[PDB]
Amino acid sequence: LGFLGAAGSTMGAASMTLTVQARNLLSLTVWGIKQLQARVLAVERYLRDQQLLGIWGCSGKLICCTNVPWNSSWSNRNLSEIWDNMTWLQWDKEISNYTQIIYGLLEESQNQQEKNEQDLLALD
Amino acid sequence: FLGFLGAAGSTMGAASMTLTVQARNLLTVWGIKQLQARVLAVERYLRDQQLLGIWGCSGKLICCTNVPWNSSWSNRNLSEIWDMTWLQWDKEISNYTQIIYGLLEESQNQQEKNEQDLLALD
Amino acid sequence: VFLGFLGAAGSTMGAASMTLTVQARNLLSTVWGIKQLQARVLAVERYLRDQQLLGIWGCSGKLICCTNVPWNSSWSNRNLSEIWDNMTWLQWDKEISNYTQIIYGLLEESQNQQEKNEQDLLALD
Amino acid sequence: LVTLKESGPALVTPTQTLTLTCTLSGFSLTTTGMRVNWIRQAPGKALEWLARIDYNEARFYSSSLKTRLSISTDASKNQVVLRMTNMAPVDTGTYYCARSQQHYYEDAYTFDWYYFHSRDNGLDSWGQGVVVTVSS
Amino acid sequence: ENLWVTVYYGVPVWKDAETTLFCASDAHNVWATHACVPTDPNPQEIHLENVTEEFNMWKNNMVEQMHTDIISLWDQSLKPCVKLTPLCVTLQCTNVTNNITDDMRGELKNCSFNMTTELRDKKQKVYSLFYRLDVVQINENQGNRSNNSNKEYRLINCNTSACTQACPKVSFEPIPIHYCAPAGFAILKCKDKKFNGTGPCPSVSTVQCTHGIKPVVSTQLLLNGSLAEEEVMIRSENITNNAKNILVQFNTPVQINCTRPNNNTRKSIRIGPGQAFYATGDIIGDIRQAHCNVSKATWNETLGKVVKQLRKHFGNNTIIRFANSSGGDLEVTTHSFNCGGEFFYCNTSGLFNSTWISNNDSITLPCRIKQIINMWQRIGQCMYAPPIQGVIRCVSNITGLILTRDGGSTNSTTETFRPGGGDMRDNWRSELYKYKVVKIEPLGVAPTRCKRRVV
Amino acid sequence: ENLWVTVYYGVPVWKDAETTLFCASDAKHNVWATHACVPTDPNPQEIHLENVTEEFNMWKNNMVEQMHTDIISLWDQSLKPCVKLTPLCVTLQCTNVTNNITDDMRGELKNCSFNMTTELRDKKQKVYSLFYRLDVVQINNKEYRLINCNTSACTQACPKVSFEPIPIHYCAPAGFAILKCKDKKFNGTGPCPSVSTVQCTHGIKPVVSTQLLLNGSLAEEEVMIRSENITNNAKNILVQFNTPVQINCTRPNNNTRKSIRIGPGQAFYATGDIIGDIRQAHCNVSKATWNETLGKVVKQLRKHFGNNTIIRFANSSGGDLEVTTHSFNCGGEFFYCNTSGLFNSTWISNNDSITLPCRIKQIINMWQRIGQCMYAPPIQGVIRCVSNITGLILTRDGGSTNSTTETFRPGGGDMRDNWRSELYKYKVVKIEPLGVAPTRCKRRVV
Amino acid sequence: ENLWVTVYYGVPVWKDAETTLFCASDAKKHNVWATHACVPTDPNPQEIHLENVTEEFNMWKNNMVEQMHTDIISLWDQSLKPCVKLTPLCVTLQCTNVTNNITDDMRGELKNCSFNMTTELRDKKQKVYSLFYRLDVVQINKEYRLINCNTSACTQACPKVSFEPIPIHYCAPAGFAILKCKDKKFNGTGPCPSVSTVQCTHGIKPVVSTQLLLNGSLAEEEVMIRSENITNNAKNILVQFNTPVQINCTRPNNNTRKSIRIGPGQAFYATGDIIGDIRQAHCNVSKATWNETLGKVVKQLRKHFGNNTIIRFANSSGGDLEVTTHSFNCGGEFFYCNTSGLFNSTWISNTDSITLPCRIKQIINMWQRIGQCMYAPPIQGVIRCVSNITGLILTRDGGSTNSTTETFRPGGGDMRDNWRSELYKYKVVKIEPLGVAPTRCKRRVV
Amino acid sequence: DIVMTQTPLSLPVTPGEPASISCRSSQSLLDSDGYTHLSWYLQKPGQSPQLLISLVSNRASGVPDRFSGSGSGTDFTLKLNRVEAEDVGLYYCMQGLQTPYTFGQGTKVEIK
Ligand SMILES: *[C@@H]1O[C@H](CO)[C@@H](O[C@@H]2O[C@H](CO)[C@@H](O)[C@H](O)[C@H]2NC(C)=O)[C@H](O)[C@H]1NC(C)=O
Ligand SMILES: *[C@@H]1O[C@H](CO)[C@@H](O)[C@H](O)[C@H]1NC(C)=O
Ligand SMILES: *[C@@H]1O[C@H](CO)[C@@H](O)[C@H](O)[C@H]1NC(C)=O
Ligand SMILES: *[C@@H]1O[C@H](CO)[C@@H](O)[C@H](O)[C@H]1NC(C)=O
Repeated sequence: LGFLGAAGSTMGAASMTLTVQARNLLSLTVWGIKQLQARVLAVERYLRDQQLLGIWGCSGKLICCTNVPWNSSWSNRNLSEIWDNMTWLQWDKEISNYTQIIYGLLEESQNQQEKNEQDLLALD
Repeated sequence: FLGFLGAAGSTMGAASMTLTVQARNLLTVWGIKQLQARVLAVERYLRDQQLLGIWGCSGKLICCTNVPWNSSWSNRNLSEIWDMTWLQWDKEISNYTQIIYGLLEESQNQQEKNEQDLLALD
Repeated sequence: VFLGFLGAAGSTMGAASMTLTVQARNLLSTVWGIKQLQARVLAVERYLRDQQLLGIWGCSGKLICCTNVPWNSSWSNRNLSEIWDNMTWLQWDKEISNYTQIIYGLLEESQNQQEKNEQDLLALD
Repeated sequence: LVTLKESGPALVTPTQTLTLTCTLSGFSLTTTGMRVNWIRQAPGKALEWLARIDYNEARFYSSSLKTRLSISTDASKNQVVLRMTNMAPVDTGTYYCARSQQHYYEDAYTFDWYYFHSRDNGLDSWGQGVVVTVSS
Repeated sequence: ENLWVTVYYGVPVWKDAETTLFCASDAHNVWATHACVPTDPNPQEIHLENVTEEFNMWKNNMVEQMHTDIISLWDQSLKPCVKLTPLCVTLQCTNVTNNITDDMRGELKNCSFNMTTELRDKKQKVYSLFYRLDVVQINENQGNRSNNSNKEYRLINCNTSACTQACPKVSFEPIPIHYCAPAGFAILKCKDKKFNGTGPCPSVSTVQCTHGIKPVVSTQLLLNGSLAEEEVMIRSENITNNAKNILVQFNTPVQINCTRPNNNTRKSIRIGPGQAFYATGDIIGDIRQAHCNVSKATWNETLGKVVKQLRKHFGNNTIIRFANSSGGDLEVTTHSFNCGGEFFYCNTSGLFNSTWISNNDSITLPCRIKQIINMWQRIGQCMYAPPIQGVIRCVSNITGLILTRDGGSTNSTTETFRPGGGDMRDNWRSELYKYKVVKIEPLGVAPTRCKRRVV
Repeated sequence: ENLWVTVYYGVPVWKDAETTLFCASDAKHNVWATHACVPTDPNPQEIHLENVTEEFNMWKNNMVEQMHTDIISLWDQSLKPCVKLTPLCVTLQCTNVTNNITDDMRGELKNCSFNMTTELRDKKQKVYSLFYRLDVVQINNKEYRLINCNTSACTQACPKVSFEPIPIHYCAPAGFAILKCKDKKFNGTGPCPSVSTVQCTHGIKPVVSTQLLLNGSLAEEEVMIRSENITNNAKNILVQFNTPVQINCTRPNNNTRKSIRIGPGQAFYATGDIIGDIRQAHCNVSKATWNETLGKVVKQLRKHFGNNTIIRFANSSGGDLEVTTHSFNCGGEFFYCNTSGLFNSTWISNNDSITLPCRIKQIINMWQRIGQCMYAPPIQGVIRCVSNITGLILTRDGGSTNSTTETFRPGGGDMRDNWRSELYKYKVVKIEPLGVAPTRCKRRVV
Repeated sequence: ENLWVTVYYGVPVWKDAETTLFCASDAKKHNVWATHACVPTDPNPQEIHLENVTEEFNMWKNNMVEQMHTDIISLWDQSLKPCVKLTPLCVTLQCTNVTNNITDDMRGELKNCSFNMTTELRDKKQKVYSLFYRLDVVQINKEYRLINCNTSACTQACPKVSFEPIPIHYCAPAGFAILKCKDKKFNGTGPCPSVSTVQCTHGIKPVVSTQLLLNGSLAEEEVMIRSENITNNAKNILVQFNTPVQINCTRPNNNTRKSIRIGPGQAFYATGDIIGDIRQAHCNVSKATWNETLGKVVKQLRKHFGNNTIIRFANSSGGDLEVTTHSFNCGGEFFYCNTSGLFNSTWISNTDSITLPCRIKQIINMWQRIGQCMYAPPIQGVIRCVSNITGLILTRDGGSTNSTTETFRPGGGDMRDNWRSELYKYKVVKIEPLGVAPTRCKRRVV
Repeated sequence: DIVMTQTPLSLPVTPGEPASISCRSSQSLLDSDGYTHLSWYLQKPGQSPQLLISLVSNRASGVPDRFSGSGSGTDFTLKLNRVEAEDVGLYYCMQGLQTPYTFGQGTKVEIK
């Protein structure tokens, strides 16, 4: 419990508590300009991640499912040993250089889904 | 169109219809003062938006969830509640507000796990 | 993303509507420090102004989202095939900027009436 | 060298206005710190300061003889004239003149002429003095 | 129960909080810097009926922010001006007698001192006319200087702080500024005609920005202020306490004509490289004391109205008396204000020289002009006001007074009221009496017969 | 049977607006504060835009004004930590210079002597320095004073920083883009058929020149003429070249820099003595290249005034030396060259280098600022500086009677005209992602 | 049998990054450090322990110490900016030795200097006198001058502000976190098996010293020695004490402070005639507890340098007073103590108080800057302060004695090691809430 | 006026013998700047008075080294190390603190 307290827990156990980490993303002298620049950087980083999530099919969703098939060559692991045996940090260190190719395909998949929904809703 | 914050004295039924005019209105010494005030206003908006976006009302300014309304919170009949005012109603629910927020957060976090487990059956 | 940022500016609106992710992704990216901070804050406020205006409608998290408002024939007065096949997004704005404010105002009352209809609908199940 | 000379009538009748002319040599009263005094001395008695005039026309007189003394000067011929009205026979004695200065110094950083104190700082030179006899 | 919770974003709710209200002007005058955003040409004043808000003064943060902002603006205005550090020299002054009068005998000194030129090695001897309130004798010993003797003087700020001089290209005119609230905050304007200093306002109306607030600076009489609606008002934190200033607001204004009949001349000397000191030149014509004219009948009627309003807070059979200031320095014991770049210090003993029993002509107020002004009760940050060429005239509206109740009496006898005025925040408290900033909370919960549909 | 409005987020729609751009440097102290600037991208790729034309308009964009204010602010901030020359405003006893004074430099250099304070304020010292005639004025052997004594005292330029113009790049922030033109036949204003989008502009040299553009870009096809109103002689004419010519500005005076201790820690770098020979500084430009360049200017300039007209190149119209002479800076020494030998010819309808006498000024007040200013310390040794003449700033005369004899004289109104010749293709713009368009789509309701 | 990538928001994933930390202090007139404008800290800071995670902490590379050094330098310069500059003090002083109740050790340490100083009036001066220490005055050819006269002028510290090291807390901004290593036996580099996150770090006193860590943090269980390279003679090997020893530094001279009107509105606080006898300042350290602490230090050093190897602590190896003497601040005045009496022993295998002479300087260069100095005003009364030393900054000597007779001598002129002895448990990480993981779920088409 | 008292009235001393002339004032002659203003004057028989000491201790230019002065506040003594045959005359004191300046009664010096 508490911010990041679920960092050492498994992937399945840490997925249950995510609001505790999501709420902490906002929270003459040089202190004023320093804290102002830090506040701007923090809100800008939160906005960048929120818009990166919003361009996909997850708008304000923590547990969001996606219809994109998972490539087996990305991890070569099953579902049991990655959700009940490993943590989030160990999972991040395995696909550190495979994140951009997943993020790029997610945007095109959502772009195709949006046009497929728009064209289907226009025919009646 | 009563105008910005013009429905404060009206009842809940009339104030709940024109609340979008208040929702869209939430967005040298003068330079630093203006920059600090603008930063404070921007961070003050996003915080509320996230508390809302955390629940199942990310882009819904009028939404009704499935959390049970504890009578202890108000112990007040429903017909007379809609037609006091929001100013007269906020001072009483103030003590129960944080409890309500926590309940809403928990329910949404579960609902998401339930929909994730529901999509795994097919 | 092969076309790049603003690469579909001179193209037709039909072909440019499938590449709106790059434009939306590029919206965020001492006296010099204070002007840089002012520029960053201005970009943030410009993004929130469009985001909240799109969020008050029924298009909070959708790039291509439709609305329940009948299109006035006097705004365009032409066909539909010639709009999405030869006209560009730049020249279309010059034809709609004269009354875009009224269209935006309509998109607000329609979402308000649809939301109160949904609120009254969710009453027995 | 700086020298001072006084002149006036040696024999002055009673109840007559006495004038004394002092000639300045080697210096001028127009300097930023110069001032000329006037001290009289009775025969076989102590000295008595009568009056003085500064560079900025600041005239100072004695408390007992304020209504009888009158000092003045001009920058044309560089002379100081002291006037004494209603002369008494007890006023017979030697009348001297003196020179004093504020000792203004020039700064090295800025070129302003400063000083440490705003007083006489000793009477440097003295005049020869004339003998004024008040008798009928 | 069939009731469930529903969330509404946009609910109208208020909360007291402190924010940095920004300004707005109708649009060199660097005192306001002219970089502030212009106000809207059509200020929307939305009326908020069926609601009462508890308004309370003397604790509002808008007056404190305005005080700090005007202090910072004054410091920023005096920042690029020329410092008067080399002016601290032995001034060989003397009394002026060129067409002098009986009331102005010794009030003006004809000073002479050494001054620096554009070159450091060369010096110049300039002549200036300083007031008696701006010079202090250095060597007060060695007395009995001839009646017409050059005594040695020095400026008052020489032993406190070598301050700057007000630039002539800027003006100290009270340009009205509107304090606006940022996003997520609102300004509530109490439009009650009979609004009292502390209490729930019946008719409240929100507004995006306040009206034209002229930042006038005064100590005893409120000049160019906002008048009342129909009846004069009197406000105080504790009317039974004699240690609190009794604010008074008028409903009709009294015309006050302040003037300086001396035909002043301004001479500019090169105090240094690129820096110039505007000294006071030779006076043209006769020399007369500056004064202010107040109508006798209008002031008597206004005083009678104030006395009538003072009979309801206390016993109406009590004898209301008006006396002058108790004493102290000229910054508080006299009515200090600015009139066309020249600072006046008027003696208001003639105004508060009457008693009231529960049963055209004009008065002249002698004023003295001072050039060294700390301006904010400071001890090391003053300013030098340069002389203004020609005569000076002013037409103001005394819309209020800052009275101080003199306690210690008993049995409801001889209730006297003396003018006061401590901190400068009391001058702006009579202008921001209708405004109060509030923080809006658009989030709110309520019960309704709903449930999230399982999809 | 009708359409329905459908909103689109992220449409490529632009709107002209003003935005404060941010710097970008290669990060290779500097007078332009390269350390206080965001590093540039290793490869700012361009996005070519097809089937679109943008209406460009020069002399009205806020980029040149923003760059002008940025250059002034950077110049003042980089000069702020330097020492002040306030005690230098004293009486100077100057005499003429000996050691075989030439005829051209006769009376142009003076040997001034003055009293200055050492590290201790209670002690003086008699120091001497060499000051040019343009930096001193007589007081009415004679007494002299600096030309900046009645105005403001000028700070000396810290020898630790250099005056070399480091190329800076201006980029648009989030939500803004800087469109650039790419056609060879680019007019002063009007529509551009080849518009491209790039995140950061190319390397702009912040050079300060008043008469001839130095170290700038070159035209890809031919000499182009740009002006707000070519028929109006009040507006300056901006000319750019396609092939630049080389100028060889040298300072043959081999001087020695002498440090004078004026106070605690602060030092005043004064001109000690001319150990070498004394000669006038000059710039050398080939007569053949200049004649060919002028022959290319008339060919591409007669299209705006006719082929049968006769144009004449004259020298400066007169006024201040800093506005009538070609002013620049090479290695810390500010030059002021007399360009009367260049713009002196007449064109009819159809040993090998030109020397230009240049003056050297130490107390220079750059831009149109009067109060603020700077003292340039003397650079020891022979100064050698070569550069490319990439443009001119001309100005016509009034009257224009009998449609012939059009006299052209060099201009030099403001420094903005230099940066205007470099930022001619770029133009800032504001993008709008909101878009409204109708279609047959209809939102499904519950 | 099918897997689909899903997006999770708010995952507990962090990455190392650099950012600006906040300011936090208690709500308990002025201060040279973080003033009242600093953000107040929370009375109950949250500390969440994290299991199953081994973070790789590494000091001497973290940006926390560099950021603290930069903002401490900025605070010092900002506090000294509005104070009165001592530039007119550069005058010749006719100093003489003091003999009123002099001692055998304080002979010639203080100089009774008299000089001509300007008063409030520009055309008037005064003959004042002041007592200056021998370490801040130098002869010219009886005539002396300040040591900072030939360098940058010093700014007299305002008496309103104080040099008391009020503890501050560096809070991380939103999206970042501070990880604290809970391992008691954790050295400088290595994976910490017990890392616990925290919102804001504990109270870090901004005390600056050169050889002993005054008022520092104590070790949890035993003396720890940290160094980048334990085999290198350089890199400033530092230690940490598990238990503190008391040191009593005092100035027995009953000094007085006199105000001299240096200018209009400026006052130069000088030194008047001291009351009573004179004596040299000293620091008292008990021999028993210091010997026991030194015995723990050799025991903790033998595990790194091998057993049966005799080690020797000796005094500094030369340089200026700032590195050769233990410098610190006690009550407002700056001390410079001869620490040779402490590090003077030879520890052989299988094995009432110490007084340290100190010198007080008024004109100092606190940091490693020549252009910025500050004159500390003399505070009246007897100075006395009791503190705790929790560490030393030792330095080895190169040699080929076959790992025998390892001489350890203090040093460490850098201030960042002092600052790092408190920020070693903390590090800054950047939270990455975006994460991707595969699950058997597909988004339905609607 | 500040009354000045000089003791003794006559000082008969032999040549080569030290002598001292005391002096007092009604009030302290210390100026606000820290300078004590008091001067000594010698009037030879048949000659005008000349300055000897200024500001209590500062000796005049060209005056002999034997003349010296000391004191502070309201007590001032003029110490003479050696009395010569030419030093005979009238010695006068003077205060320069404020106007009018008052002289002492004098001290006649005659050889024994
Ligand atoms: C103390 O820090 C040292 C480094 O100074 C650590 O030494 C490591 O030792 C292992 C032994 O196998 C080497 O492989 C590593 O390369 C060393 N680390 C480094 C960074 O050089 C040592 O582990 C640390 N001790 C503790 C208890 O953490
Ligand atoms: C109002 O509330 C009271 C108390 O719960 C309840 O008894 C009553 O029936 C309610 N009235 C109506 C009209 O619903
Ligand atoms: C010095 O040169 C000036 C002209 O610059 C001339 O007037 C003057 O006579 C010259 N003086 C001498 C001594 O040659
Ligand atoms: C003052 O003390 C120093 C140090 O002991 C000594 O060298 C010097 O001679 C002394 N000077 C006098 C005048 O006693």
